[PDB]
Amino acid sequence: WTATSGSCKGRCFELQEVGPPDCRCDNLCKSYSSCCHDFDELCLKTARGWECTKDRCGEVRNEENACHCSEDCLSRGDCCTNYQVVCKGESHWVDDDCEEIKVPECPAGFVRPPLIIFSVDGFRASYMKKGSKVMPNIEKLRSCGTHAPYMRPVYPTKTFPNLYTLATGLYPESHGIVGNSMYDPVFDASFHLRGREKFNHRWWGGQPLWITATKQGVRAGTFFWSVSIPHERRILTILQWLSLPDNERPSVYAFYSEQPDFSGHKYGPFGPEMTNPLREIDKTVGQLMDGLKQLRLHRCVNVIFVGDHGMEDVTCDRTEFLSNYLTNVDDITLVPGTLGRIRAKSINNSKYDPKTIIAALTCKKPDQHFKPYMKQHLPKRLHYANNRRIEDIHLLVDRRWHVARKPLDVYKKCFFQGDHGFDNKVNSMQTVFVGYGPTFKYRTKVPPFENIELYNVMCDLLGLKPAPNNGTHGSLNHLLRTNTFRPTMPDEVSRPNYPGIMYLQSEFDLGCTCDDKVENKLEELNKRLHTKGSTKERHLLYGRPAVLYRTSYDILYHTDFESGYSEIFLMPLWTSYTISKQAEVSSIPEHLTNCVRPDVRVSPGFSQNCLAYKNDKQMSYGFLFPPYLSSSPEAKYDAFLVTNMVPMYPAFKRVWAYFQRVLVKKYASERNGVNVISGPIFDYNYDGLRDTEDEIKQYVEGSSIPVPTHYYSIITSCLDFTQPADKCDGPLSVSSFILPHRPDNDESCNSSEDESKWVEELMKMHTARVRDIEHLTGLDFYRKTSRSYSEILTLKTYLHTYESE
Ligand SMILES: *[C@@H]1O[C@H](CO)[C@@H](O[C@@H]2O[C@H](CO)[C@@H](O[C@@H]3O[C@H](CO[C@H]4O[C@H](CO)[C@@H](O)[C@H](O[C@H]5O[C@H](CO)[C@@H](O)[C@H](O)[C@@H]5O[C@H]5O[C@H](CO)[C@@H](O)[C@H](O)[C@@H]5O)[C@@H]4O)[C@@H](O)[C@H](O[C@H]4O[C@H](CO)[C@@H](O)[C@H](O)[C@@H]4O[C@H]4O[C@H](CO)[C@@H](O)[C@H](O)[C@@H]4O)[C@@H]3O)[C@H](O)[C@H]2NC(C)=O)[C@H](O)[C@H]1NC(C)=O
Ligand SMILES: O=C(N[C@@H]1COC2(C1)CN(C(=O)OCc1cc(Cl)cc(Cl)c1)C2)c1ccc2nn[nH]c2c1
Ligand SMILES: [Ca+2]
Ligand SMILES: [Ca+2]
Ligand code: NA
Ligand code: NA
Ligand SMILES: [Zn+2]
Repeated sequence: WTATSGSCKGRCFELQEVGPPDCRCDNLCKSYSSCCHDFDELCLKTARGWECTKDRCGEVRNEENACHCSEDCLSRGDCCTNYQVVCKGESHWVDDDCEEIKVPECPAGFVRPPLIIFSVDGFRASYMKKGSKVMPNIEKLRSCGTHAPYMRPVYPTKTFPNLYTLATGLYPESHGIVGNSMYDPVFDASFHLRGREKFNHRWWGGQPLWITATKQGVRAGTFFWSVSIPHERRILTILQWLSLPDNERPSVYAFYSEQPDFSGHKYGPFGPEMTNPLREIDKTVGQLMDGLKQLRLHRCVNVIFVGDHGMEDVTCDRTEFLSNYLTNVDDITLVPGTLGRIRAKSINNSKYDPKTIIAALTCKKPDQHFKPYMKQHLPKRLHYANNRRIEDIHLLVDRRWHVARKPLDVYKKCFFQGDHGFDNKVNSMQTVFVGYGPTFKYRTKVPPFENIELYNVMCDLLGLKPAPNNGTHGSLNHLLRTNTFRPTMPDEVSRPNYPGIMYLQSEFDLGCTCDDKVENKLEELNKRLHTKGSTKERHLLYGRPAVLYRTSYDILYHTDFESGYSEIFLMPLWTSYTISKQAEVSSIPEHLTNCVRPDVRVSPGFSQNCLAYKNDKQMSYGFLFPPYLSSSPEAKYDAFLVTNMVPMYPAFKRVWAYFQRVLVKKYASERNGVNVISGPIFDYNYDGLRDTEDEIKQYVEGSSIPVPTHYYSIITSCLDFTQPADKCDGPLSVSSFILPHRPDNDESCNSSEDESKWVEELMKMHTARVRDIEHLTGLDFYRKTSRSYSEILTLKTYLHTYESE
């Protein structure tokens, strides 16, 4: 119940929301069906439209008009945005030369440059170039301020997951808005775009920017706008708020446009009908900037122009139907479209079985346009598993396609020609970022970055401490002229042991064998040198990784590689080695095929054993430093140390052996040498964070050797590839991956073919940031370089995407 009989007189677009049942006059009252009886009359005036004309200049003020052109309007803060242009001979902002904003030029009483976020739904990154001729205001923001060629959204590339990630710095699995539609089994409640459940605060986790600001004494404009409030009135409302007295005036504002998404769904991303929505968005930017110029705020405010996601061509005919795969299609509930999520239709059905649904959906049709995953097996870069609102079965849908349960869902719900939601590395899904103002840099292009990083920067622009989030604070310092955040590197928590030779061969009873008992002061001194770290500068290029939790581990040196060996997990946490352009690949010699060698530096009690592998009929082993890339026949023996062994399913060994035997040398040839750090990851609770010992669900049978859920590698070289990776004077270049350690290759439909036809495709799908590996391992990389720490933070957030230009 709302008592709509109160009045909006002097309350139009009030910032503080009044509680039930008193009627509202805020920018969201329409959405709650709660506005006072006279809200339209008083607050949504439209008389005489939105632009001053010559005959209106100096008019007698008529309070009925949508905006004003009377002499008093600047002091009232309610002129039409073109008032000074029409009536006072001023230029449009877009027609002025751009001139660097070296310091804020703000009116007296301004404590800080305000921030205005101008968000555009469905604005695909390539519109910035492809539509530039019809968007002169946006093109001036872009060219004169700071811009990226694109900004990467979060998955799924849907509206509310992205907007709320922009507002919070959090992945959707952490803020809880994991789709535009959701079921929460704990609440037993459903979130939909239509209706009231979506306003309940229990959906919305983390701390959005307007709450962060308010708690720290910085006032905020309200971020959401009811759909019926026209854009011209939104801009005029912002400009009016900006004319409030100092103590009442907000410092952060948001404008939202439902375009170009609205038309992109109807006409496709490049439909000829798309030009007009781009022109109309540009005209709105023009109104805001002209309005700021009138207020003498155009060299005071920071403006961010940012989208939520892009738009792909998708039509009704490119739909896969689960009814062509599943016998039991009526026993499942599907959340459909550009991603699929499956759960049981009834929790009382004991015939429901996820394993049989997955198998029925796996590589069943030659050109199949979606792939099923248990959520924990999704690429870790999507960070899309750790929330009870994310169903266990996920379908990753190919770009340009939909999935649906039955054909009748698609015609009894072609209309649409565009959609979004796909994998956030897909080029069509990328969106836009421009920052313009005194705090942003002038005429500066920055590399693409992820939208999870923006919250921290918005906090920096407002002098706020960000709530805990998934950005890496400092990684976007290069966007900013001032207000940079200068983090310190985390402190190392565990220091390593450096063991020398402490055990005789006969103390070991590991069930291992090696044909190495075939045997010089010219060469004995040299091998002792290698075991003390004489080659370490070659193989450990950026310092040893820091271990940021409490544990017991040893540094182990060798001719060709260095490692951090965990006494708790019985294997390395990391193994580091450099492969030059000139390196040669060799075979594992016949006499050494099954060779494993006790490491006389590490106790039998803290070693793996070969008997456990012999007895575990499902599990084999591989090596982290590859024997194929040994520097000499004699150095090759080090590669067979029991301290370089890790557990690997035979199916996974196909992937790993091809990476090590073929791809590392290919990368060194292409990049002029590479430094590789490889290791295990344990994330059995799929939270994206390093497991403790007591979270491990699987061991090599009969033993205490834990089985990794994934194996990672970080592959670094010189950005200037004219310099070899081990003699690089300047910035670095990195690519990394986190491969799932699975007992089959069912994810790769072509895995019966030679590894040359499918392995690298798998690796690309599981591309990762170094920061993703940091979270998963509790390690901190690149501690000793010649680079600034913020530059290193940017490097650690880099994702190599393998998408075309
Ligand atoms: C991305 O960045 C974010 C933000 O930094 C990272 O997420 C943080 O990660 C922490 C570890 O997973 C987590 O810390 C836990 O906090 C618990 C208290 O949580 C509440 O309070 C906070 C602070 O206000 C609040 O933000 C929380 O909000 C979450 O939960 C509500 C639902 O109630 C959601 O609306 C909201 O969206 C958010 O959900 C997300 O996080 C939760 C986990 O909290 C997930 O379950 C969701 O699926 C979703 O992802 C909460 O309201 C605290 O209770 C925990 O402490 C337990 O564990 C420690 C182990 O050290 C132990 O000392 C304690 O005793 C305790 O154990 C006891 O409980 C266990 C489970 O019940 C039980 O097994 C034991 O036997 C014990 O009884 C823990 O400290 C922190 O909350 C989140 N924050 C957010 C916002 O998500 C995220 O990790 C980053 N991601 C990556 C990949 O880097
Ligand atoms: O636009 C859609 N839905 C409605 C219309 O407007 C909304 C919900 C109100 N809100 C708002 O004013 O946003 C301000 C803001 C800025 C930041 Cl930077 C951060 C935040 Cl959190 C909010 C967005 C929609 C729905 C379904 C779809 N399916 N496909 N495409 C779809 C689009
Ligand atoms: Ca959207
Ligand atoms: Ca974990
Ligand atoms: Na075995
Ligand atoms: Na396969
Ligand atoms: Zn949309």
